[PDB]
Amino acid sequence: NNSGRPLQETAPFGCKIEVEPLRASNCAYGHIPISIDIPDAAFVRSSE
Amino acid sequence: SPTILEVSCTVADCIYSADFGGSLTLQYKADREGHCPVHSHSTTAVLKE
Ligand SMILES: *[C@@H]1O[C@H](CO)[C@@H](O)[C@H](O)[C@H]1NC(C)=O
Repeated sequence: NNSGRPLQETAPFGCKIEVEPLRASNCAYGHIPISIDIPDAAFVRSSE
Repeated sequence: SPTILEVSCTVADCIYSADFGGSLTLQYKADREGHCPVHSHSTTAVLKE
């Protein structure tokens, strides 16, 4: 009777709830610091 | 020897290093096709070619 509405229609930041491992998918809320160790094979010299 | 009527040196992405880290482009409007010696007149920078 009084379940209200599920988190598939209530959860903030516009992300959808699934139940097989119970995960919240595609939540766009914060900022992620990231560090990449690009290999030297990608870099080419300024001459080429 | 061909005569260079005008020449302009523009250099981008210079790196002072043991390797040849700098590259400069000479724009020229000479009068005849031929071979020139290119030289750097400083004791601090040396040309590869
Ligand atoms: C069950 O839930 C609804 C939803 O609010 C409620 O209005 C209703 O009175 C409840 N009972 C029945 C018998 O439907």
